[PDB]
Amino acid sequence: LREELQLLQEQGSYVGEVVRAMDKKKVLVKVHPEGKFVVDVDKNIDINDVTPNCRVAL
Amino acid sequence: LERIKDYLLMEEEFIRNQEQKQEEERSKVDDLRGTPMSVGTLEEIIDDNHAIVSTSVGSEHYVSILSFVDKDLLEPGCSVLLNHKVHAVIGVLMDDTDPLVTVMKVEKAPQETYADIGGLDNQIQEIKESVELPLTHPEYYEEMGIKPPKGVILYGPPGTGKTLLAKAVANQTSATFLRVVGSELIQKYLGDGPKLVRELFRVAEEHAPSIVFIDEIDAIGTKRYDSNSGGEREIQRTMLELLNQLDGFDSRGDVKVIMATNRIETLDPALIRPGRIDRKIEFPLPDEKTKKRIFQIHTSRMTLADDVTLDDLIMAKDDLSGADIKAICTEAGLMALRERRMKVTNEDFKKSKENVLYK
Amino acid sequence: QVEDDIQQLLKKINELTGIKESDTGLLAADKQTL
Amino acid sequence: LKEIYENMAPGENKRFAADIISVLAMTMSGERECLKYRLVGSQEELASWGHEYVRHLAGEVAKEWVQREPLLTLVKEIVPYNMAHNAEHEACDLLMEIEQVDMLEKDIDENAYAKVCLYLTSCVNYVPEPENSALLRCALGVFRKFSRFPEALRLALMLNDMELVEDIFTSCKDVVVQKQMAFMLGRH
Ligand SMILES: Nc1ncnc2c1ncn2[C@@H]1O[C@H](COP(=O)(O)OP(=O)(O)O)[C@@H](O)[C@H]1O
Repeated sequence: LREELQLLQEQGSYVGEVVRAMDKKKVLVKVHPEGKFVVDVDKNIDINDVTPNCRVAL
Repeated sequence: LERIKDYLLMEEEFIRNQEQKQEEERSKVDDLRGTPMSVGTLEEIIDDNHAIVSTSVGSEHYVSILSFVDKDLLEPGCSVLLNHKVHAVIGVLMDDTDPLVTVMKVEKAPQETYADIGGLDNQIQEIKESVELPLTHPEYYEEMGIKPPKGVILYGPPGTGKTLLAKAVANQTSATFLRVVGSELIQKYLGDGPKLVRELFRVAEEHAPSIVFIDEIDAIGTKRYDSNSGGEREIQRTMLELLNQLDGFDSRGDVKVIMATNRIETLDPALIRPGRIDRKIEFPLPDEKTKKRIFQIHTSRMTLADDVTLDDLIMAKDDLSGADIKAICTEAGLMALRERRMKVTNEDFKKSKENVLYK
Repeated sequence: QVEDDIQQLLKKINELTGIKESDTGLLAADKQTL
Repeated sequence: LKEIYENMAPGENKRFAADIISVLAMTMSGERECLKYRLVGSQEELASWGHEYVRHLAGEVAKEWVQREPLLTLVKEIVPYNMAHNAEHEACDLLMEIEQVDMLEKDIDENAYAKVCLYLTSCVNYVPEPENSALLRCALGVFRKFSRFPEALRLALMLNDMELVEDIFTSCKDVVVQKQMAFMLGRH
């Protein structure tokens, strides 16, 4: 388990502020310092289970 | 018989409609973009399917659209789909549900009805005919080379029924109902009386034919709110704004206009003049008959003691409007609910009359 | 309705038609330029 | 009274008996003899209001309905049931099937106008197994508002044809009304 600790190195995670979801499949979002991005979701979540005003690991 | 042939025809049309290489091409169109892309705002534009954009972080790149969707679909100063590479325009966007259209855009029914306003008529036919009419049956004006009654004005004391009318129409109307108050037309930020007016009018023009309604247009003058600036050399413009927007250049189109003021002595003539506001309607304060319809209407939808006589109340107050009468109707309700009594009595209305009117 | 009848079927022809060569031919204005 | 009923191919005369005895069979509470008169009602209740009889017994055959006068005449209550309405479209299509060169001459020689005969037309020549004209000479006759100008020109257009060239000729009598008809006949 402590061997995959290199994982921490993989990269980082971007919290984000969802502006709202739409059609075509891709959540519309404004991260934080930067601004709005419309971007795909994780496969493990719906588009529908995604509401407006909520944090999510990008 | 041909109806069947007609129906299946309609059906076959549905199939071909639904019936709408390409997959790759579509994926090519997906592949072309980037996952994920980047929001960014329009600035200038050029026939080179590229202009300079605008960003919060404010990189402004020159970039093409990924072209099937269009540049002319959009205007300068508008957020567009950009890659993260060059911020390449990847396509248009949809000006998300702003917070203007919402507020100003009464969707659900307005309640009431054109057979709820006891004691009116000529006032009614005047408004309806001038506005509601040309909206429903607009086929006459198309022959008499006339148009519709531009704007309309409602005035009179406090409780004549001006808001009812705005409420009645909306009840059986069919056009976007923009309910903007002038009092709100007075914010605490310089040069903001002309944004609100533009946004309300701009929002009205977009939703296509609609009813812009301004209740208490007087409040735009007969009032000087602390938190403001300029004091009154600002409100004036805001008037000027209203006067200009509610009026000339461009070509307003189907924005009908409804103003609800109590005192018409404090309106700039520029707003009253015709063109801007033609039909000028008054709301008299009942009398002895209208009130009967008003009283009967307000006490007819409840367990009103069939003993008492709405008359006593009608001949009671001196010049009570269509409100005071309603308050008495309601007063009994609380009286009724007070001493726990399904049906009200005499005093209940009495206490009401003396509880509301007098006090 | 007869005229109206002719109207419907006529329109259905293209509808029927359009689907045909649609099947047959199955980006570059831009995807090239892109 | 079943005897005078034995010959059932009448265009009309079989009607009243097939209404009376059938209503005599309808108030009698029966679904047998009643239908036999419904095929053979070439009028049952046309002017008079129809009971449960017409609605049920017409259509029962109506969907069953080269040709059987039983079927043919059953709907000669129906197409008139649609003509008493003067509006519009249903048993005409029933008639388009019928390939009877009597009825199409025989049905509406009178009555309807405007839009109404305009859509009778496309049914007249085109739709039946054969091609027909008669109404467009026949009901055509009276053509009050210009016999025929009003409706026939609505007919003279459409069917990008020319058969309606006389139709305008016949009514259009003014040189200059005909000059327009002339071009109208010319435009075909
Ligand atoms: N004659 C009447 N018929 C129906 N409702 C009335 C009548 N008189 C008063 N009301 C009620 O009282 C309220 C008075 O509002 P309004 O007429 O707009 O007065 P103001 O213009 O002073 O605001 C309305 O909402 C209406 O429902």
